[PDB]
Amino acid sequence: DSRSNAPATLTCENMAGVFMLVAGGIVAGIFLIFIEIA
Amino acid sequence: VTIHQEPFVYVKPTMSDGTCKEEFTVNGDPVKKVICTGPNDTVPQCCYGFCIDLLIKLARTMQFTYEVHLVADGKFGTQERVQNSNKKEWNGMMGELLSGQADMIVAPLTINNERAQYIEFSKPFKYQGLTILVKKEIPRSTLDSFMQPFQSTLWLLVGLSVHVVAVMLYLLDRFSLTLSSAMWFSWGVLLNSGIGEGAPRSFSARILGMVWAGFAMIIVASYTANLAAFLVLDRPEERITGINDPRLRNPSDKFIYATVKQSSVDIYFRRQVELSTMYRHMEKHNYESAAEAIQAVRDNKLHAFIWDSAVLEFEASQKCDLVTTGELFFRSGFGIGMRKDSPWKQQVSLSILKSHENGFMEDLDKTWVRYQEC
Amino acid sequence: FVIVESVDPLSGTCMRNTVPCQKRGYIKKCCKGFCIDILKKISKSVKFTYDLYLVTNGKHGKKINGTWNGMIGEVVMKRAYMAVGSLTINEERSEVVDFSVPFIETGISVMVSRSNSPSAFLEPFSACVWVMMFVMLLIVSAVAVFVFEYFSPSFTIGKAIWLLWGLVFNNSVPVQNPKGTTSKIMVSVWAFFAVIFLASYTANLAAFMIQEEYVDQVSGLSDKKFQRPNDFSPPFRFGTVPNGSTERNIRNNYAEMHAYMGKFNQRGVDDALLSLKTGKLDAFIYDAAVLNYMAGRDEGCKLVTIGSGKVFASTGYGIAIQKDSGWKRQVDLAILQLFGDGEMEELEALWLTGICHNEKMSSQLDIDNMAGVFYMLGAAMALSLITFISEHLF
Amino acid sequence: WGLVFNNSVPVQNPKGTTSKIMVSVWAFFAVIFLASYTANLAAFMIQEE
Amino acid sequence: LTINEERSEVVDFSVPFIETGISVMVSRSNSPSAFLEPFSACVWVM
Amino acid sequence: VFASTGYGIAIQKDSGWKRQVDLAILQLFGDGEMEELEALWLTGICHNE
Repeated sequence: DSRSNAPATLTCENMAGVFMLVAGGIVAGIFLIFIEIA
Repeated sequence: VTIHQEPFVYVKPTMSDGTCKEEFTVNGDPVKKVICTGPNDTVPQCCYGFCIDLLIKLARTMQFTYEVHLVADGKFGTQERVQNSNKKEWNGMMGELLSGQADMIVAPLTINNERAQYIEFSKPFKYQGLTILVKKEIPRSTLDSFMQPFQSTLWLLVGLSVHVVAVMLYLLDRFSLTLSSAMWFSWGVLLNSGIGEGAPRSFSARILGMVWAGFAMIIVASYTANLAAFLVLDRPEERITGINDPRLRNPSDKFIYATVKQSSVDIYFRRQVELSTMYRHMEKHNYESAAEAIQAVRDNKLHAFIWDSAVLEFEASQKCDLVTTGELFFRSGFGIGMRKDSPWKQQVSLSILKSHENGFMEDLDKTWVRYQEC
Repeated sequence: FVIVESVDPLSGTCMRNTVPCQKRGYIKKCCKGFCIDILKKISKSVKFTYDLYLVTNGKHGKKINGTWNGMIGEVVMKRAYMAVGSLTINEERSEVVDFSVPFIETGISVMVSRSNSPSAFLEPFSACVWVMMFVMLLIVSAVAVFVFEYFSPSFTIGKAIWLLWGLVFNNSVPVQNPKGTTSKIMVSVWAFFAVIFLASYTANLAAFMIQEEYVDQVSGLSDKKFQRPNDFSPPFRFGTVPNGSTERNIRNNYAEMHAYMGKFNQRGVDDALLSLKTGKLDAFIYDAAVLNYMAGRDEGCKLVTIGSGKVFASTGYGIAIQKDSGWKRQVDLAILQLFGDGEMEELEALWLTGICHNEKMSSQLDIDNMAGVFYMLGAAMALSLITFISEHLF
Repeated sequence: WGLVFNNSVPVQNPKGTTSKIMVSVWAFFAVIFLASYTANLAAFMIQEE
Repeated sequence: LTINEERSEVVDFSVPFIETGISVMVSRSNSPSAFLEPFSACVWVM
Repeated sequence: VFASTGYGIAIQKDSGWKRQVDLAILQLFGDGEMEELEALWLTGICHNE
């Protein structure tokens, strides 16, 4: 590797955490969707 | 006696009355200054200087009436053979004390193991060292504005390109005004500003919408990392560095690097193995005036120069056109020489003692060193 | 490797570590140089009285008459026990004379000027991000449907696709705002979602911006750029001066260039080095050691040795002697303890210590990779054109 | 003044064509401006005192 | 060797082998600018 | 600098090596090996700034 420096960083899992938080956004959108929708 | 040097002393010729215009401090104190002798370039002058005031404090401890001669020559001295007599003669202030031409030893020269055998000196009035005059370059590095922080070829290339694809999905509209509103659509996309008319109904042309969108986000990126880079990095090479510095270590005509003529600094360059080509060359091109050193930096005549380091640190305040060198060389400091011995010998010893004890040195910083706006 | 000067005009001599040498009626001229001094301390511990001369023919040696053009021939001339100068280890030389392991290693090399970057567009993207984009489409249309249930211009999930997919790139599509309150909350999800996303874009651009791997040099004597001088539009001139030792290497290595290189062949190491300063040619092949030598000395930041300095035709330099000489095993041992000194660090000092530093950046505002982005763009465009006619079929 | 910060005010779009061109002026203007913001943040970020 | 009036009184010593002084040492910090810092207030003029 | 000072080898008042040991110090700084004092000691790995 070229790893002497760290240009190689491309956020995938580290970003996938917040993206997952978005997915849970969809989930809460489901729960509160049905609930408050009623 | 001593010689006018900014870190040492700042004294112009006195007034027409032979007086000093009263100037208080940044702390608002019209600090004491004195009369002096002066050269045409035997006349009177004024004594005004920080370390001069240090001497004033010295007499203020144990009383002696300060009589300040001027310095006939620039330097103190280095025992050096004449054209005959086989006698190494230190010619100058140091010589004058050897000549006994005056009483007190007044100068912020470094302790010279050279001059040591000639005569003793006192302990440091301050710490100091050696380094080479460092001159700043054009800071510059402001460029590209917004426009040039793009490729004009590529920038407008992709702009009119977005106009072209606008004509493309525009054909997607005419196939199966929306064309002019389409101009607002692609151009607005470039702005991403939401002109607001609407987006096409064609899912194909819509996906093309997502495409030009990606183009845009990438473009915002282009400006971003662009100006970032513009902001990023720094000048490639400042150089100097090691006392062995290759430019110095590489004798040639290109690099001009030197120091004062007949200098205690030059003494630091005097007896050594490595300095050979250096001390040779510089001696040929050497300049004799630390004034001509400051102006020389202003002149940017020589690729490099050297003088009393901590001095230059004071001079580092004198202008922004210059730079600070890396670190110390042959470090000594400032003090008062010892010609044989005097009551003033151990007296002045006590002087320095209370000096480091008291804060009048920090006052000198205020008088001198604390003035840095650098 | 070496240095010379005029003697001190006043004294007509040389001081400090400088040595004399005569030049012709041979008039003195200053003998200097670091590796010279390596011979100095060498003979010192060796206790062998040195004597200096000015080579009057060639550089090292040759045949071309079937005989050497240089100090090699001086060994054939046997005018000295051994002599100095960078010693090419060469089969000819190997045949010719006797030499031990070198004082310093060497090799074949060329030197480009520094580049006066086709990544970034997709580079940091971390393609699993695009996966999360397809997912964003999934849950997107999901909440579109399910949200519209209790909600049920409708702006169907194709429109909504243009909407949330609007946020996909920096929003910026004003049309068709669904008014669903809970739906608007979902819009908040994809919204701040897109906030952190566009952030990832930005700092990503910082990274690629902060990312510098330039490189992009020729392979070597195997370089395709060296394989076919006519292949690209311009020929890349790479080589050195005539009667070169490493050239004779290349003469064995690859002939086609040696022919083609004859066209752009130039005179002088430092002279053609200045030709590189003007870049009148592409680059200049030379002795690797000699190359890095050419590196340390530079006016500004300009040249770049071909590659990082990867070894090409490894070699060295030293003081050879004639076959079956007296100091042979001795002078060998001399070399041995010499490296044993560690002062070769001080050889860097006297010589090899460079100011060029090492490894690593101007502004790339041009297209290049960016034109690659535009490429992928218009590509997808025509893609939607063909699939669009396919929709006319649909 | 909507464009003054990153646009993001949906209401009240004036439909003037030439006016829309002016909107382009303040628009790409705001593009380079928000850029100045960004790279500025890089600088202070790169800035360590 | 602390150069000290007491010491000065007490004994004899020359210039030091190495300089010294009074000092304290914090640990490294485990801001205050950026918000307006680069803004170049003439920007607000524009 | 706060309360500048130094360190060394003192002796008693009116000693024999006094002017000598002084001169010793003088040539000692005259050696430049104090660089090698950084080496043996004062050369830091904390770097700077």
